[PDB]
Formats: sequence, structure tokens, C-alpha cells
Amino acid sequence: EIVWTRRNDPILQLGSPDDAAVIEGGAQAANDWITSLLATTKAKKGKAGRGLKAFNAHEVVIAGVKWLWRINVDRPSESQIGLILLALNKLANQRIAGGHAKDYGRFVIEDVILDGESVWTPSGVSGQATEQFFDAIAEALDGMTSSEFEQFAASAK
Amino acid sequence: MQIEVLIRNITPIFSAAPGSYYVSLDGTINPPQGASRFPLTRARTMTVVAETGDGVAKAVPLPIVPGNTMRNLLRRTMLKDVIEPALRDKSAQLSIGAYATAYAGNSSGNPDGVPSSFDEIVTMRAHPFLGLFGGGPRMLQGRLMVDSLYPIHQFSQRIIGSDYINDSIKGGITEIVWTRRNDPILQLGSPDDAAVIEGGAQAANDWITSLLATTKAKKGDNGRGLKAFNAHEVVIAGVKWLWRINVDRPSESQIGLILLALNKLANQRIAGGHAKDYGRFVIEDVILDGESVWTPSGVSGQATEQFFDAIAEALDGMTSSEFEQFAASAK
Amino acid sequence: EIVWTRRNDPILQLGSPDDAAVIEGGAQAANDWITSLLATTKAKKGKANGRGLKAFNAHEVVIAGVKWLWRINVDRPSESQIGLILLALNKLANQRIAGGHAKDYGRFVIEDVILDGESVWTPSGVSGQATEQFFDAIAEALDGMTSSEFEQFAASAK
Amino acid sequence: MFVTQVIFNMGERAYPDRARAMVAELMDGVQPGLVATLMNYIPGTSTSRTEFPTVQFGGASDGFCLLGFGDGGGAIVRDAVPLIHAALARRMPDRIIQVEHKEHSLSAEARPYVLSYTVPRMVVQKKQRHAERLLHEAEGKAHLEGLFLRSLQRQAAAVGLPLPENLEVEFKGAVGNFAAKHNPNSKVAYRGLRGAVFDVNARLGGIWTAGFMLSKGYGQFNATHQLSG
RNA sequence: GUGAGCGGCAUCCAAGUUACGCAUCAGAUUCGAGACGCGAGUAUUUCCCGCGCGGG
Repeated sequence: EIVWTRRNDPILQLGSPDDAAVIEGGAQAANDWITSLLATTKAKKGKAGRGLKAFNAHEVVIAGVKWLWRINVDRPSESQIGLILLALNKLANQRIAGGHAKDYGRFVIEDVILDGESVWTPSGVSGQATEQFFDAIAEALDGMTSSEFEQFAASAK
Repeated sequence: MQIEVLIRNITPIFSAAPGSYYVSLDGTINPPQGASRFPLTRARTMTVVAETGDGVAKAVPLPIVPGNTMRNLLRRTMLKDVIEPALRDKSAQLSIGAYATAYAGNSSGNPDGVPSSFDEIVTMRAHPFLGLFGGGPRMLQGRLMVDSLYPIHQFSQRIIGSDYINDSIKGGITEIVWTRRNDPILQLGSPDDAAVIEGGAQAANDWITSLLATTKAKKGDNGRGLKAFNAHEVVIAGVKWLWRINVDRPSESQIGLILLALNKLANQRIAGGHAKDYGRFVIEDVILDGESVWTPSGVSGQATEQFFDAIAEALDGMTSSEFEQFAASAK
Repeated sequence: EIVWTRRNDPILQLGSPDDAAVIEGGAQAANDWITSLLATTKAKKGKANGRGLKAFNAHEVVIAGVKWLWRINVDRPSESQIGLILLALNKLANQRIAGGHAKDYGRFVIEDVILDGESVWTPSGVSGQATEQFFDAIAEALDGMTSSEFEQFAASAK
Repeated sequence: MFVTQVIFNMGERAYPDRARAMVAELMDGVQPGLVATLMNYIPGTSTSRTEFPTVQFGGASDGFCLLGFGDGGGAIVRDAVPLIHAALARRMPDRIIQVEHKEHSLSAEARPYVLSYTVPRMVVQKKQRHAERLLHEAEGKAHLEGLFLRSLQRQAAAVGLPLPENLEVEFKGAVGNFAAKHNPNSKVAYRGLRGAVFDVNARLGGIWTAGFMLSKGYGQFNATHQLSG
């Protein structure tokens, strides 16, 4: 679907002496702004820096559609699967893509399938089938030190 | 920080949808050619996926208030009712560019294109106002995720949820409102009526003669004439909405600012219909992370006193310097 | 189809001292990084030697869902070699055709395997009566397979 | 299939014939081509045309009404209203003349139902030798529905509108009688009947006319605003 | 019976790894479903348009 977005010029909506009381120069500054805008508009139209007024559109996927996300890992350890499942437990707290101002990208996880087995409970990824992964990642985090990151990021030249 | 605001409008909401649509005299939207076809200004709608009770999912149009409109409503409330008086108390003046940046996120249409220093980023993101919204020359990420206004309807249950299923409405919630325009001179029928007009009868007869002259052309512009019969579509009155505001890790001052805006939100109309008193709403419940902080006197109670104290402290030490630095262009 | 790919400078998405708390030095390090980035960007703009983390490029891919034909010929093989090829085909869908590891490219599914003009592919995989001899022969060869042949093959005369 | 109706609100209710004379005097000043076109006069002469007149007059609650039959007559009225309105404004500076234009769609269709129509004023006599045929209602009735059918066919042909070939119009009754006077100087008063009602086997749309001498505005009736029975 | 006749450029080899289209933006400002169809004018013929009769 297409959403139509508009940007206003605050000074054009400013039409009371109290409204311009907060602006340096008072009414003189607003009058200069409006007349400069008028001159620029007339010059641009005659010609055949950009002002504030705008009218655009952005195209979004409608709300309520279901999506399938396929994550594949080749020969993972228990700690890595645990980390992935921990991220999926707290994944809904973050938005997918774009539209931060307009709260776009919000989602809810309907199901998580773990090699053909559904491991999604109402309270997240839970169950005996996932206990070893969580225990392994908890131990790995308790043993996590920055030396691995520093060694990884250090250039060899 | 999840905020869910329950809004019931006591007047119809008129958020006009861009584009030219035509309606017949019997309410038929986009009627076939040949019959009378008057222009119709449709209400904003968003197609959403919903279940109509048969268990299958289909895309249906839902009349909404666009999220950018509600975000600007919140911004204008905060500025005009909380921050502008605070700056006036200190007799602080914002420059024209700073005012433009505070009211529309930027002063010009050309972005700076360069990043901001980390110190500037943290200073603005800690600001009670500029942190919430962001923008500016060097584009800044605001902490505010303002969503659209979704009516509590059977079509939005797949979006808002089933928590508010008691306020749902099953039928349509839009209505065609017919407007007119009669010519002032066409109502003059006696010589004493036009005693104020320069020349009176002569001027009125000249003007209607010009109207007849420009009306003689039917088929094969400038000076259309003061006569019209069109219509617009409004979301009917009384429907209960849901507004969702999510904030990315706020300080207590920013939460207090948002709560103050919600307290003073009912003093500003939602969207459109200024001339016809459209957009009047009352807040019926405010939920702050699953807890209801709304009282008949507004947002109060010990659960929100720290936010109000923090925002009051921030306002009492608020200067125009932060806005001037935010709106300053680095190119 | 053409897919557009972006890379972002992580230090530019810091917005609070909490995010920079894990960074050694913290706000000072972030400011130094951003100042160096700005200076490098200005120098590159003026000149128009390190490179930053901001990148916008594209790569071109074959759209998903298109059917492919793969033709394998073997020059007079023993039944062990045919059985080995059949086993590889049975376990081939677990692999991925080409590059694009990060984006999960190259995933596929085998639809039909034709063996000398006849179809030998079942829902389970390469199976049937016609392929029993190949599988038995390759099983025997695997049981009798040792590292001696590989070692002799890889050995260099000089 | 368009009949243009224009209403002039003189302020004081106007006679049809007096309005005709007044506008003819007013038109006499302005461009003669529009003058002769308006009163259906041959350019250079002042003779009433044999063919079905398309531009005619009529009364109103506060003035006179222009009724331009057909596409040509409608166009003539449409480009003639500004000049006549300006002339009226010049002639009466003591009152404000106001004009609204109503462009109607003209159509006639047949239905098995018998539709009853009423006409306020009717004229059925032109000459005494024709009044010799009108000496009694025995010959009058045939003349009545004959005149109605002839007028309907004439206006349908003038506007180019096909008409139900199986029409049967039947006069029903009378209420009142009046007199028809062509010119102020003429002493002869033609026959006039008020409250005339007749039955027709067709749904009449737009405005139709019956009688004689279309160029004055008598014998008119609006089928659209009259509803039906 | 052509300085002719006769003569495999052939075998083996992964283009792959890593990378957020993102941040910011009022569909707003004005205008009545309320007005419009005749109870308007005398007695018997006058200049004429089609040709006894249609018709200014």
C-alpha cells in the first residue's frame, strides 16, 4: 500500500503575534522568511536551496501479513544454537526495517521451528528440547572474555 | 517504552485521502458515468489483513489517522503547551531556523549529509524534546516511535490485539457528509439589501451578467464562481481508537514530557475539519508498559510523579542554546 | 534480479553513553573515530588512504524458483562409481550450489534424477530396484576403502 | 433532447404578452440578428415562421420564463440571456434582476398504464370558419385530441425525438373557461378553457406544449414537475 | 607415385569469503439542500404563412 506523507512550513502555519513571540526578530523574521519563500517559488516557477513544504509517498507492506524466516546453520555447537534461540526470544523487542519515526517494522513471532520441531511456547522458546542449548550458551557467556574479539579484529599486517 | 492511549472522538475525524474521488447523489462511490457525479474527499484508509470470522485472512481497508499526523500532533502539543511557555518564562527566543527545526524537524529541504560528533549526538538525544524526535541538518534518530491511530474494529484485531475486544465495532464507521456553497449575490432580491455594495443594484447586476457570460460555455477554468455541491467522507463519531507510542530507552524527563503532552493532548484537534469542529477527542485510558496511569484528572498518581519531577527540573533549566546547536548547519 | 547491499559504520549509530560504555575509552574513542571519518570524507571529496565502513553496492542473482538441468556423464564406470554418484546425489540437496553463504543463496531441491533415460528419483531420493546393484557395489567399495590408494595417488615421483 | 428554461425575477409578476412587447422593444436597440432570431422573425422581415417555433415565452411567479425547445433553440436562449439580462438591468435601475439557468432533459416514453395530465390554459380557436367546426363539442372533442397529438408530433420532430407510434390521447374534462387575446389592438378573443385534463398512454418527460401560436407562452405545461396519476 | 605418405594439445583445478536503504517530515486551509411552474383576462375577425382545410 501507498502512504502519502506531507511536510508543512511552520512559519506559514504561524499566524498570531503570540506564535511569533518566541522567534528572534518577532514578526520581521517571519515576514522575511515568507517573502523569501515567495521570491524563491516565483523564481523557480518562472525558471521552469529547497523549501520546507513537501508532498511525497512511501510504499509499505500492509499490516497483518505472515512471513517465513529461514535461518540455516552448518554444524553449530550447542552454545551457538543457544545464542540464536536467545536472540529469537528477544527478537520481537526490535523492529525489522525502516520507519522508526512511524513505528514501522513491529512484529510478533507466531512459531519457531527447530529442524522440523516446533519449539515456540507462549512465553518464548521453552522446553526440554531447548534446555541444553540455553545451558551451553549461559556457560559460554559466563566464560566470555574480550580477548576473542580483540584477536578477531586485529589486522595481520 | 510502550504507551497505549485509548482515544474516543466526540466529533467525526476527517483525515482527507489524497486524490480526486467522485460520489453520486445516493452515496455510490465512483458511480458509473452518465449520472450526476460530485467530487468526494475520502477519509484516509489503510488496507490491513483481517479475519471476517471465516478463518481466512484478507486485506481490508481500515479508516485510520496517519501516524505522521499523530506524531506532529504530539510534537505541536509538547511545543505549544509545555516548551514554549518554559522558554517564554526565561524570556528565551529561538531563531527562525531553530523554530523551523523544532516544529518540522528541519529548517531547509537539503540535508547536511555529514555525521554529527558523538558529543553532539548524546547531548541532543539526552534533550527532553530533540531527543524524542530528532532530525535536523545532520539527521538524528529520535527516541519516539509514534504509530497510527487504529480504530477498535473487528478489522484491526489482527493488529492491535484482542485486549480491547469489548470496544470493537463490527459495521462500517464512515459516513458521507454533504457540503454546499450558495452564491452571496444570488441571494439578493431587494434593493435595500445591497445598500452596502458599491453601486448596489448596478454592481450586482453587472456581476451576475458576468456570471451568465462565463456560464454560457457548456461543452467544446479561470473564475469558477462561488457555487459548489461536493461531499466528504468522515469517520463517524463515538468510535474508540488505539494509539501506540513506543519510546527507545527514555530518560525520566522525556517520559514526563510525553505524559504532560498526553495531559494537554485533548486541547488540540486530531486532523482536519477545523472549520467544522472535526477531530475533537477525549483520552479514555493511558497505559504505560501494561499499567493504567490514567486518572479522571489526567496522568497522575505516585507511579508517574518521578517523571513529572524530572521534566519539571529539565524545563526549569532549559535554554535556547540546545535548539540553536541542533538547528545549526555544518556546511 | 539485482540485490542492493549496504554497510554501516557502527560508531555512527551510538546515541547514548551506555552504548559507548563497552567501548574502551568510550566517548573519547567514538569522537576520535568520527573526527577521523569526517576528515577522511572531506579529503576524498576534495581529491575527486584507508577506506571506511560505509558501502553501498549491488550484486546480481538468479531469481528463486527457476528450474535447472544438470547433466553428468561418466566414461564407462564400474557399479561402485555409479553408486557413489547416486549417493552424492542423494546427499546433494544438503549442500549449496554457489556463493552467497551469508544470504543463504544457492539452496535448491532435486526434483528428478534421470539415469540413462529412465527416472530413478523417488520422494525419499534416488532409489528403486534398478539402483540396487550400484548401492551394493558402492557399499562394498566403501567397506574395502582405505587410505592406501589416496596416499599412493598423491605421492610424487620426485 | 435539451430544453433550456431561464427564469427572470423582475420582482413584480409579469404578464406574458406585456413581457413579450417589453423585451421586443428592448431587443430592438441591440443587434438585429439576435432580435429576429429571438422572436422567430425572418432576417429583414417581421413574419411568423411556418415551422415549429423553438424559442418561446412563459409566465413566472416574479417575472417571465424563457423556453427554448430543441438544441438550436436552447443554444439561442443560452447565448441570448446575457444581453437580455443587461437590457433588463438598464431598463429597471430600481430593482435587481436575477437569473438562474435550468437545463432540462426532454424525453417521452410509452407505458401500458394510462397517464393523466392536466393543462391550466387551452386555446382551440383561431378563425371563425374554424369556429364553424368548433360550433359544438361534438366536433370539438376530435379537434381537441387531434390538436394534442399534432402538437406532440410537431415538437418531437422539431427536437428530433422519436415518439411512441401507438399513442392514444383522450381528453377527460373541463373546469373553467377564459379568453385568448393576440394583440392589444385586436378586438377578437380566441377560445380559452381552464382546468383541462386529458389521459395519455405515455410517461411525458421534460416540458411539452399544446395549443396555438407558440410565440406567446400560453398552453404550456411541465410534465416533469407535475408528477403523474 | 602433390619433399608426398603416417601423426588427438591432451590430461587435472570452487570466484569465494564479510557487509541494515537508513535516518527526518500534519492532507492541510474555505464555503446554506435550499430555492424554483402560471386561477395574469371577451366574443367572433385584421393584416397573412402554407395552396375547401392546416395557422401569428
